[PDB]
This record gives sequence, C-alpha cells and structure tokens, in this order.
Amino acid sequence: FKSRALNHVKKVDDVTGEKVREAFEQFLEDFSVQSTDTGEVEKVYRAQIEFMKIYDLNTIYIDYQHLSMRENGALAMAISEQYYRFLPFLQKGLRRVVRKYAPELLNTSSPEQTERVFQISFFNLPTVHRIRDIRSEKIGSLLSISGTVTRTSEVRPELYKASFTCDMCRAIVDNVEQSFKYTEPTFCPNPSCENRAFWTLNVTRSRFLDWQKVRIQENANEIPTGSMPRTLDVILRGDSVERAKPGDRCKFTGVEIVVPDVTQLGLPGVKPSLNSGVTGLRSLGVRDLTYKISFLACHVISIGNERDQEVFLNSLS
Amino acid sequence: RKRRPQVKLTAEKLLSDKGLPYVLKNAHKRIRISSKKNSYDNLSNIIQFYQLWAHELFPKAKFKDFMKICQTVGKTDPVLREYRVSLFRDEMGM
Amino acid sequence: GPFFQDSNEEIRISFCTNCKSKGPFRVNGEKTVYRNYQRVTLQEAPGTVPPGRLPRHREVILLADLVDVSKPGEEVEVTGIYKNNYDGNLNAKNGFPVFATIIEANSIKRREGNT
Amino acid sequence: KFFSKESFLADFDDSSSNED
Amino acid sequence: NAADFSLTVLRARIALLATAIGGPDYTSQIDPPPYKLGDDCLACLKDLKRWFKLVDDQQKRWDVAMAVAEYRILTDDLLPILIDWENKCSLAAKLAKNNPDHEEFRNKAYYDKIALNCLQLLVLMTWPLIVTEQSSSNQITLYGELKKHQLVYKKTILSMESGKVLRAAIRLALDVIKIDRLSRTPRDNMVLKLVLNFFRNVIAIEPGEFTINTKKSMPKKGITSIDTLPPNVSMDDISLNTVISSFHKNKVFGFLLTLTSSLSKEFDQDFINIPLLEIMFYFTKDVNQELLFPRTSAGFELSKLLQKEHQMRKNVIKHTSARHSRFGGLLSIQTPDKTRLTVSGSQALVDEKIALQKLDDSKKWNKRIIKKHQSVAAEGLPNSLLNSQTGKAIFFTESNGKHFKEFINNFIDSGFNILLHSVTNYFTTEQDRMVTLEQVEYLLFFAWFVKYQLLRSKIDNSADIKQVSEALKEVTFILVSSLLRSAYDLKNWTVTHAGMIAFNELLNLVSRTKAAQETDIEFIVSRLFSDERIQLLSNLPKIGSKYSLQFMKSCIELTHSVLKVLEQYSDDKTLVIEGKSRRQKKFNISEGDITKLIEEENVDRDEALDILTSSLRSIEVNFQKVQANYMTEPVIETYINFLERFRELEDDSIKKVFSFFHRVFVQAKEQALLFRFDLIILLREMLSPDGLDRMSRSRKYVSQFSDYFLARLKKRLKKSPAWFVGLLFPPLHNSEVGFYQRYGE
Amino acid sequence: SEPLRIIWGTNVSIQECTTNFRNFLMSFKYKFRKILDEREEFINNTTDEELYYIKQLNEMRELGTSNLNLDARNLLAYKQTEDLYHQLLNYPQEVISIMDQTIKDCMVSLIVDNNLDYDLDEIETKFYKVRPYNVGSCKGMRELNPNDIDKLINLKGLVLRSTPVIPDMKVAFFKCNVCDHTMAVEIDRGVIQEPARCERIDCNEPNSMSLIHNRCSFADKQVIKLQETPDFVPDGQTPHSISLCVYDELVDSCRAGDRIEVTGTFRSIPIRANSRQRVLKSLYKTYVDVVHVK
Ligand SMILES: [Zn+2]
Ligand SMILES: [Zn+2]
Ligand SMILES: [Zn+2]
Repeated sequence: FKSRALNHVKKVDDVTGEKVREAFEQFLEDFSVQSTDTGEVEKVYRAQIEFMKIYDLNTIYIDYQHLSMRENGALAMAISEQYYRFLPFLQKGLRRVVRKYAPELLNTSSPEQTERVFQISFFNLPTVHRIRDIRSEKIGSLLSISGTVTRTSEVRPELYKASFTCDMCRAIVDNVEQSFKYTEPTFCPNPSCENRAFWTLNVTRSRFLDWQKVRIQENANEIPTGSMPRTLDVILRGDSVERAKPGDRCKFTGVEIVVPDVTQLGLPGVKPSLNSGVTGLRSLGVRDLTYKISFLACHVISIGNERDQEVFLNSLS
Repeated sequence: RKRRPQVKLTAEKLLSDKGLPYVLKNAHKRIRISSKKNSYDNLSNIIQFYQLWAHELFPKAKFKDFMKICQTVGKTDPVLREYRVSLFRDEMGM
Repeated sequence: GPFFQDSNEEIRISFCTNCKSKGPFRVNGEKTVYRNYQRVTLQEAPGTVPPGRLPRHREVILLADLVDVSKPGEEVEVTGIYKNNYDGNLNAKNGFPVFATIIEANSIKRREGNT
Repeated sequence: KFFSKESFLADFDDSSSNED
Repeated sequence: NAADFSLTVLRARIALLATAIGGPDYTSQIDPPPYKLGDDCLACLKDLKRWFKLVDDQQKRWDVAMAVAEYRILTDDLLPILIDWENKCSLAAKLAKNNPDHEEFRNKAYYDKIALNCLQLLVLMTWPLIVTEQSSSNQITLYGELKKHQLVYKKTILSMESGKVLRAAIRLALDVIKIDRLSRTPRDNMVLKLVLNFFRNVIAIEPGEFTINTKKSMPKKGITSIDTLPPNVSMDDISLNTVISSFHKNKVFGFLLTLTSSLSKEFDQDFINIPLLEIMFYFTKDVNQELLFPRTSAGFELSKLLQKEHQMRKNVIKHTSARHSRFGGLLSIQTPDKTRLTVSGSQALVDEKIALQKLDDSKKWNKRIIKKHQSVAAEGLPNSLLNSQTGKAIFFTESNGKHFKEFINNFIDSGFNILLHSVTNYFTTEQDRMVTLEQVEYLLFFAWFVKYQLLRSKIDNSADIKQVSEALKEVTFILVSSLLRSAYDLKNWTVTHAGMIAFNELLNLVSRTKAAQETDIEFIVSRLFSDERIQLLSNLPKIGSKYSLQFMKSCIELTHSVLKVLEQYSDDKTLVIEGKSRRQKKFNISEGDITKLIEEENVDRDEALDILTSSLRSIEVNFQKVQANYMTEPVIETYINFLERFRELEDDSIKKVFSFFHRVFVQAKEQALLFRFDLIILLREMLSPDGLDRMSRSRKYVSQFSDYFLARLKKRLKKSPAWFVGLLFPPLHNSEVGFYQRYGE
Repeated sequence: SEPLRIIWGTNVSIQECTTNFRNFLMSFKYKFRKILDEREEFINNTTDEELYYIKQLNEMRELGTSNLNLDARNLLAYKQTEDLYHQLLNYPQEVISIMDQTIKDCMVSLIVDNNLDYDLDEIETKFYKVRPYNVGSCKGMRELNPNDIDKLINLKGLVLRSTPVIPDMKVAFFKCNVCDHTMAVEIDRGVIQEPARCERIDCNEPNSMSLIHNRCSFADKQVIKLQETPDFVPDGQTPHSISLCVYDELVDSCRAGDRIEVTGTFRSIPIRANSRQRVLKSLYKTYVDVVHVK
C-alpha cells in the first residue's frame, strides 16, 4: 500500500489574528478602569472570570466602550470590521486568560469532562441598526438591531463538534466542524484503509449546542407609510436561548451572517430544491446557490415569587 | 482504440510561419524598452508581445506553463537546436 | 446478521459480510421478531405553559406494552430516554446542522387529578 | 556562572516551605 | 474469531488491573478525595510493566498501550499516586527541616518504589512513536490513535494542578543526587536517565500527522480536514507556552541548569549526556531566535498589520468590478495581426493588463508539477525548522518568553560548552552507528545555540561570544563536516539540510569572531575549506531545486555565508588549503633538510615527516574561480525557484537572492545566466501592486536591479536581435557560437 | 503595433471613448448646453463660466459620496461625445463601465494635478458608479419590443411591492484545507472561477478547496415589481408589471406606492426549467437593470 502524509505544521498562519489575540488578552488582563470606591486598579474582566469560577458560568459580558477606550479604538475597529476571522483568535485569547487565572474553568464540570464552550458577548454598541438599514456590505460585523419577535423556535441541539467512525476499520475522526450542512469526513486516517464514504456518527462522543431561531420585524415606530414589515432571522446559541420571548421590543447585538441554500449543497437524504444566484461550484455541479440574510446574535436585552423571608432578604440590597 | 493524440509543443510548430520566424520578423518592431517608463510597464510590455504570440501559437497552455514546455522542448528537440545555432551563425556571418 | 432496531432510524447497510459492496437486500423469514410501535404527539399542557404563549411538540415512541396506553386528550407524565437523531428536513428548512429530538418512552403515568 | 546543586536543594526546600 | 476474542480478553484483563491498582477512597469524607493505594498494588505496577514487556516489545503489538489508555491508568492512577507521594514527601521534608526525627513515613521505601515504578510507566508509555518500514501492521493501524492518546497524556501531565508530577520526578532525581558520587550505583544514574527521559517525553509529544490512502482516486470532495486532535485536547494545551509555564512553576529549569552546569564534576556524564541534548533540542526545534528578541506595542504591530492589509485590500479591489456580477461587459481585443479575442469583464474593459490576465486565467489546462511527496515524514523525526513552514511563528507570551530567555541565557552562560564538549566526545567514536535522529538533533542543537549567542552578542554587548568558543574546536569541525559529507554521499537529505544549517551558522560564527578581532582564525578557515568541501558547497545549489522550500532557503543562506567569508580573502590572498592529490606526489626525503627543519620549527622528525607530507598537498584557490564555479545554470534555476515564493518570505532572504543576482549580473559580468524568461515573469509579478508592497524596503532594490537589468537587456537586444529567441530557451552549449551567446564577443 | 481594444461587434475603440468622455467632463461648461438647449435668451452667465462637472466632482470628494448624477443630453451638447450618445442608446453595459472608470480616474487626476493634500487610499477605496438619466423619450411598457434587448430605456411607473435585500457575491473567498491559504477570486456572470488547487507551490494539493460563505464580500440586489402608471394605459386592459432590479446604493431608494421615473437597461435572461438540470425554456424573463432612479 502507498500512503501520503499531511502535517499540521505546514499550515499558513494569519499573523493579524494572533496579534488580535495578544491585544484582546492584554485588554482582559490589563483594563483596570473602574470608579468603584476610590480610583483603583480593578481588572473587572478578571473579577468576572472569578465570578464564573464561583458560579460555574460559560459566557462573558464585555462592553464595547471598553474596547473603544483600549488602544485608541483600533482594537475595537479590528474586531468590528472582521469579527468572523478573529473569532477563533478571540476564543483562544479568552482560553489563555482563563488558563492563566482559573484552570478548573476550562472543563465543563464525575468521569465525563469536556471542553467548555465559551461564548463571547459584546454589548453596548454606539449605534443601533434597523432591519431596513441592514445591507450585505457589513456581514461578519458587530451590529445591534432593535425589533419585535414574531415567533420563536424550539430549543434544538446543533451538531457543534462531531466525531465519526469508519465502518471498515473502526478508525475515529473527531472535531469535524459543520458550518451550515451536516458533513462527514472523506479520507480515512488509517493508511491501510481506503474508505471514502459510509461513516457512522458517534452521538455520545460528539459535542452539541443549543439552537434557537427567532424571527423579527421592525417596530411600528419606524414603519413608513403603506409598507409590509421586512423580516429577519436571528440565531441564538448557547446561553442566549429562550432569552427573547415573542412580541417584545428587544435589542440583539452580535453578528450579521449569510446562510446558503443547504439543499443546493447536496445534503444526504434531501432532494435538490426562485431567484438566480451563483453557480460553477463542484458541490453544486450544475445547480445554483441562493443566499439569505440572517443574524447570529451574541447578546440579547429586552426593553418591552419567592415567598420566603430569607431568600427575599438575600435578594434585597 | 487510438482515437486522437493530445497535442503538445512540437518541432513543426516552432518552424511554422506563425512561430519563431514571427519573432524574428516582428519582435524588434513590437518590443520597446524605454528609460522614461518605469520597470513595471517595461516588464509588462516584454510579457505582452510574447503572451499574444503564445496565445496565437499554443493556446491550450497557460503562459508560465508555455515557458516551461518551451524549456523542455529546447532541452529535447534537435531540429530546434540546429535552428537556434543557424540563427546565430547567420547573424555572425553578416 | 440480525441487527437490533433502535426505533429512531433504520439500520444503515453499508456492505455485506462476504462481499464488500451494496446489493439486493430483503427480509428472511428464518428469524423474525415483531414488536408494537406507536408515535404520540406529546403537546405541552395548556395549564403548564406560560399564559398566552405557544405549546411545544415532541414525538414520543411507545413500544411493547406502552402501545394504546395513552389516549388523545389524556394528560400524562412520560418518563423516557431523550435521544436525538439526524434528519435532513430540519437541516434543509433551517440552514444550520440541527438534529431532531425523539423521546423513547420507558413509562407512562396517568396524571389523574391535581396531584 | 556556575549553578550549585546544594543551592538547588536549598531553593527546593525553601520554596517547599513558603513558595514566595 | 480468535483476534477479537484475544482483544476483548486483553481489554478485560487491563480493566481488572486498572481497578486493582487503587481507588479514590470514597469511604473517607474529605472535600477533595485523597487517593488511597490498593492492597497488593506494587505487584499491579510490576504486572503493567510485565504486560508492556511481553506483548508490546517482542510480539510487535500496540494493543496494551490503548488498552491502558482507554481505561485512564495514567490519568487516574499513576498521576494521583505520584502527586500524593510528592505532597506527602514535601510536608515530611518541611516538618523534618523544622524538627528532625519527628513525623516520619511508615513505609517510605514502599512509597519510593511505587513512585519509581509509576515514573517507569510514564517513560514507557509516553515514548515517542516511530513507525518506519517493515514494521507490523498493528502499529501502522494503531499509530494515529496512539499519538492522540499520547496527546491526552501530555495535556493531563502538564495540566494536573500545574504539573506536580514534574516536581515528583525531580524529587526522584534528587533522591539519587543527595548520594555522593563515589557511593552512587549505576542503577541510581539510570534513575537519573529515567527522569531526564521523562522530561524529554513531556517536551517531545507533538500532534500527529494525517495519513491518507492514495490507491483510490481522490474524489471531488477532497480533503476536508487534517485535524488530528482528541476531543478535550486543544492546540493551546500542547503548545510550548504551557510547557514553559509548567516548567518554570515546578522548577524544572533550575534542575536542568544544575545538572548541565556541573555535568563533569558531579555526575557520570556518559549516562545523561544524550538525554540532556535531546531535551535542549526538543525545546529548540520549533523556536525562531529572531522572534525571541522583540526589539500598546502589540497594538503598534497590529496597527501596522492592518495598514498592510488595507494597502493589499486596496490593490485587490482595484481589480474588483465596480458593478455587480451579472452586469455583462464583453471586450474584443485585437493583436496587430488582425484577430478578435473576447473577454468578459468590467474592470478588464479599460486596461489591457487585466484583460490579458483574464485571458491567461480563463484556460482550464494546468501543467503537471511533480512533488517530492515530503519523504522526511517517513523517517522517525519530530517537526522542526527542517519541516515547518518558513512563516511559522511561535507565539510566546511575556512571562513565558522571559522565562525561556532566562533559561536559554543561563544554559549558554553555564553549561553549553561542557555539554557540547561531552557530546562531541561521545559522537566522534559513535559516528558510524548513529541513526539520522541523533545527527539531526546534534546539528540543530549546535546551530540553534550558536545562532542565538550570535544574535544576543549582536543585540547586546554584555554577552560574550567566547561562551560558544568550544563550538570552534577542531573536533566539532571534523564532526560537522564529516556528518555533512556522509549525508551527501549516501544521498540522505534531512541530515544534509541540518548540516547545511550547522555549516552556515559555523561560518557566521567564524565571520563574527574574525570581525571582532584582527591568530587561529586563518587556521580554522583553512581547516573548514580543506579537502573537497569547496566542491561540496559548490554543488549543493545545483541539486537544490528538486527539494523543498526550507532546503532551498538553507542553500541561499549557506551560499551567501560562503561568498561573504570568501570575499574577505580577495585581496589578502591567504587561501592555503589542504587539497586532495590524485597522481604520484612521492618525494625522496632528505634528512639534512629534515634536521634543519627540526632546528627551524622545533619538531621531532616523525611529525616533521608528517609536516613534509602535508606541505605537498597544500594548494591555493582563486576566489574568482569560486564565483565562476558557482555560476552554473541549475544554481540560477534554484535561486529563481526560491524567489518564486516571494509572498511567504521576509526581506532578508530575497535580499540575499538579489545580492547574489548583483554578484552575477554586475560583478562577474556574464549576463546570459539571468537572460531567461522565468525571471522576467517573476519580476513582473514582484513589481506589480499585487506583489511586493511599495512601503517595503525590498521593492527599492528589486526596482533598481530590474532597471539595470532591462537597461542591459535593451542593450543586448539592440546589438543582436537573435537573443529574442534566446529568452525562451535554455542557453546553448555549442562552442562555435556559445561564446557569442554568453558574452556577445 | 499597439493591441487596442474594441467593444464586441461594434468597431468602437476603448481609447477614443475614454478620451472623448474625459475631455468632455474636463471641458463641458453649462453655457454650451445653454446654446444647444435653445436657452440662449435666458442665460445666467455667472453660473455658466465655471466648470459644470469639475465643481460637482470636487463636491463629491468633500461630501463623501461616490455617485455622479449625469444627464445624457449634454452628450448632444459637446461634440466629441456626440456619437457616444448613440452608444448610450445602443451599447449601455460597456460604456457605462467606461464612464465610471473615467470618473474614478478623474478623481485621481484632480487630486494629483492641483497638488491637493489628500490621501490616495480614500480616493481609491470607494467605488464610483455613473448614474445616467434623461437619455431620451419615455417609453411605454406595451411598446417594449425584443429590439430593445441590450439597450437603455426610461420607464414611468409605480411600485407594487419591494422584496427584502438579496445578497449577490462580488468576490469569492476560498481557503485551502491542508495549508490554510486564504485567496480571493472574481465572480463573472454568476459562475465562480474556482481553482483546482492552491496558488501556493508548497502544498499544491488538488481538491482541497473550500468556500467560506461569511468571509466573501457581497453587494445588494432588490427586485421591484413596477406597474404601469394609470394615466397612459389603454382602456381595455389592466396595467402590466415588469421586474426592476436595483443594485448597491439604489436599493431601498424606491418606496412603496410612489410614482417613479426609472432609468435602466432592458435585459432578458433565460429562466431555468428544472432546478438540477441545464435545460432552459424558450421564453425569457425581462428585467430592467437600473442605473438611475428619479
Ligand atoms: Zn477505515
Ligand atoms: Zn453480500
Ligand atoms: Zn494549500
């Protein structure tokens, strides 16, 4: 048998990403701007990390005004212009700071122990956008949208990190990432085996995340004369599921994303399914691909019991 | 079943009217290297005439691939070698 | 060889035990075992939901004795294994790698009275 | 710049004692 | 059904043994459960050693390793035992230091024996996995999954309360060290070798490689990922930053320093000379020395990177159409030979160059480019500078980078010389028996620490270059030159690359010591350039173009160092060199001449006969001959092939390439070597806005060389039109016309 | 000797067109239009001596916008672009690109000519597009014929409904799976120029390409169902509807229910009969690709 070896050390790194990672981790470990009591070094994000360490949370609340104050607005502009490129580097910097300060926080927390899926939320943007103001020139960018939710979906599991087994030699391929369609590995890592299809999913080993798709429309204050309201799908993942109830005036801050037609990508078990889009792809064959504007929100606010003495005095100021 | 041979850069192809005699006829007329122009424009003017000559001669290959197959044919074909020494001998005879 | 059915998705036959390729497959009558199967649409109770909101639907598998125990309109407490399976229609109509959820019921208790 | 082994034992025992 | 039955009974027996080693003591009520040893548990450690001996070693199987790994013996049994022993021994040492002969261990010998056996299993189970040819199919099937389990092992070792097992291992070492040198049995020094081997296993574990089967054709989906990582293990846990943090917190660095600095006076050096070098190599295989000296600052470099990205994005969107995709624009271009060629675009409507780049890019036929298929990974070797990309950067933090800088500085200032002398003592007798791994790690250790001391002496004047003065002995010269020569004659190319790096840094060190002081320097430059080594360094670039990018970059740096160290002797003429004589050099000796030489240089006549013989092979070389030997066409071919990757490289490598192009095209004055068309296409690509940045300092000398190049090109084509053919083809070899082709008569 | 470029099937030079429009936009003052609109008897010369377009282009670099409203009757005014006016009635999609590249080159020449201290990055980053209006007589939706295919027309109508914004790719972003090389390719007429391998020679792995959907750069496309105005309809039939495709800045420039005079090219595309097949029906979908909205 003949085998070809591929190394992970050959991969080209994009140095702007790890410089963003260094700037973000220095922003976490060196912010120290608070007016609580006297003017003192506080490092409020480190205190928030110990707050997670006490209360076993998994999401971080970061104000965007702090990012604008740190390094003349340049780091905030670098995050806001290309959030999708720097998001693994943002997660790596958060993981490095948590490893430096709270080493037990990296695990989920008892034999089963998985990597904690840290979710980064950036709130308090300087401007808010309307659904009518959404353009496709600013996808992958940090945007805030005010709207009213029409209906909300079931809290369903996404396949976040996937593990598969080869049906021939029972080899294990894990950390397969599914962007928008359910994907299986192509090349069997055993050099003796030559399997290409027929991979069986490992339900237990794979790591899942919560999913919710809420559909929003613009508020009646900004609806002009004689127009049907334009709609937008907003994705809530992780801790932010079931936070927004339908019919409320609410602000989502997060990422504008674009989603492809999944049926046109050749999903297993689904027949290929009116506006002409792009084509000329190998996965498309002769078919065309359509695109829809959606949103990937990272933080939600809504702008529209315990009958015992001890818990009420604990909850009191 | 032998149906067709796929075409490559051959000795009869360089010795046609559209080929290296075209280069000897029109390269000194077409190529202009000037000190007033910057080096990008000069180098692109060098590339442009040879790229049009390549797209008239052997349009199947890309231009860097065309230079690679010219290197291979110049290392291989003997008729091209005696033509190349014949050009030099004819110009030093005059 | 005989393979056990998980009552979520059909057993994927990639090859055969003698030939390493797909072929014609039909059920032999040498060893066949049949069990009862019934899906119920378990809607959330309207006194349990928040007032004015929408109910939630999860398909629940009833096997063996559990068939015909539930009735349409009967309020129940189902104690069951909460599994998930891959379907292509949810990924088709949602745009994200989303998995359907299936409750395999181990037991049904009638919720008689206020309890 | 010679590094003494007895200094490493002393530093090991001292950083066992208080660790600074 | 024998194989799966044997596998399941083996897995059952390893499961029973793993339950029989110990338990977390759930009976006692402590908020952290203290680990309690099982009854008759040392016999279980000997049974794991017996299982790893009888099955894994002679029978050529790796089933026992995964049978251990899936039941978490290292994660849940050996590490809590060693950490409990470490904590108990530390508390007992504190209480015995404050008051001696109070609160002893009950069974300290038993605890020391089980700790030693646990460390033996750590070394035996985290051994580096090499799969060469003719190995068993079980190892070939199991190699990737066992590498993943070793990655889990490295993460669990470095992450379990910041690696207290490292403190346990150094405590097991200082159990040996406290004994006097005369009273130490060889078993105690073997325990020291066990500890040093454990540290080399902790450092040396790297992510595996993704191997595919190429018998079947590659489908349209292709390779979707090459990730070879376990679920809980990330790239941050494996990386060197956590290694430096866990080593500095647990004082591994001081342990390595105090064994390196007193290697000859305190320890038997033959036991631990090789694992110490392996440890130093496994630090320094993936660290670039220029990035260790950094010269808001992160935001400063970030702002410059966004400015560079903004300029490149502006140059990209110059080509981008202003309208949408369906806005159809068709353009018909004509040559002065009347023809119509149609292109589709909006930006290509106005300018000719974008339209011609479209017409070049519209073709769907691609030439074959043959690949070496990276056969270095077939040998058992770690990923290093010989395998990593030139643009790969290790991202040290501030504290980790400062601790690594302090450790390397104290290593060079304390015991680089003693360790290097001991290793070149050992390898000069074991030269014909060492496999490629020790040759590669010796040459890389030597080259890395010589280069780091050179860079530190260049940056700061406080450091002394004489701290790597034992690099300049004749024994290391002989060893490095013989390793490079034996690598070349056997056509081994990894050791050739490592020796090329080592020889380049050797020449750089010689040049630095010569520039510092102006002597033994003429003796050593006569020593290195003796024999047929000038022909070796001459024909190394001729064979460079076939191999990888890193080999070709080392060819650049080695040839630049050779020409820089040999251009210093152009006027001084001191080029006496021991040469190889071919035919008869026999001379009838005269004993009167011998005795007057005895009176002259105070010598015995046997070594005067040696001097009289060695004077006969002494020759002199011409530096113009060295240049003219270096000017062969495959050397220009490999340098043009190296300049093709101009996006990835920094300014220094292309500065070296254009300096050699100035050496060819201005100084040597033969210009037909650079009158080839691939250089013209590459110069168009570099001088385009899509290529080199205008703010970069490289484009200045690229533009100057291209200006002088096109000036001489227009001179040659104005004097002779026949060279219009000569740009296309390789240069001609016929002697009747080749003088006119190369020089113009 | 110079390989000049010709608009396809037209025998019209690129260089003649792009010099005629350039010298036009440098040297068109409004008094020549006042001559050739028969408004000589109502001249206001103090608004006529100055350059009509150079002042507007100096205003665009200060306001920050990058869209030039232009009327085509001035092409009848200035002589050198007179035949170019017929190009606007004959071959719109080429010459419109020629005008917007000439506009961007005029910003470049105006910055570098008077030595005004302005950064070239902000000039070259923005995309300039021409917006021609008032090109000719208003045409009816009934009188539209297949002789108007690939021509520039005006329409008068009302908006029935407005779709949400449709993404259209402008640069496709591709990534190698074995070496993480991130490269960019150009979309042309809806087909992706997909590479078979990396541009890097070091890996050059075939079939390793992946499309990163969210890192591609996009543009806007909105389809408007234009309805014929009730003043000019025949008495027998309902007003007809046409597809009206706006792009980029002109998306959401048209509200609902308002009367608009729209300017655009009249194009016909083949509709695809089956979703997974290449078979195209004989009937063609007609849409007005919009270059200006009034
Ligand atoms: Zn397999
Ligand atoms: Zn079969
Ligand atoms: Zn690649």
